Amino acid sequence: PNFSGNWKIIRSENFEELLKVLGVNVMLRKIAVAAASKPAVEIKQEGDTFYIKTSTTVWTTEINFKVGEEFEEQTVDGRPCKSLVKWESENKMVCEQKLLKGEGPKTSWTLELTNDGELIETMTADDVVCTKVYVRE
Ligand SMILES: *C/C=C(C)/C=C/C1=C(C)CCCC1(C)C
Repeated sequence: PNFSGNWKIIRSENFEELLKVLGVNVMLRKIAVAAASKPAVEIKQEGDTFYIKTSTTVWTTEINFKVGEEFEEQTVDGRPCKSLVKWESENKMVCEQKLLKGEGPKTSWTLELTNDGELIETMTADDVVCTKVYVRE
């Protein structure tokens, strides 16, 4: 039950479809699904506190959060939001998001550490669920 690691993605499903629901430019949608754009994910967890760094070819972003305390981040398409993470079970957390301005699809994400050492991420926009799977490196 410690999410800490350097995680490499091995499986993705429905990501392009998620970006389409979010209104992302098709130009970026095709780029985003390219093997080149795969995100490296670094997580450091201590207690209820999480540090997560995501890196791609030209972008690196960091978020810090504590379970139960509201924080600000961005939706997958980059719109600022307020987020609140809570546990669903011993090994899975769930985050609900609220836009800071304007309106758009209802977005959320989950992270789950399996008993076989994989990290499963889901990201949802309205009715579309994208699922990603990572392993430690
Ligand atoms: C599965 C998630 C991605 C491929 C994300 C890609 C990505 C970032 C993580 C940062 C913004 C650029 C973009 C390539 C969309």
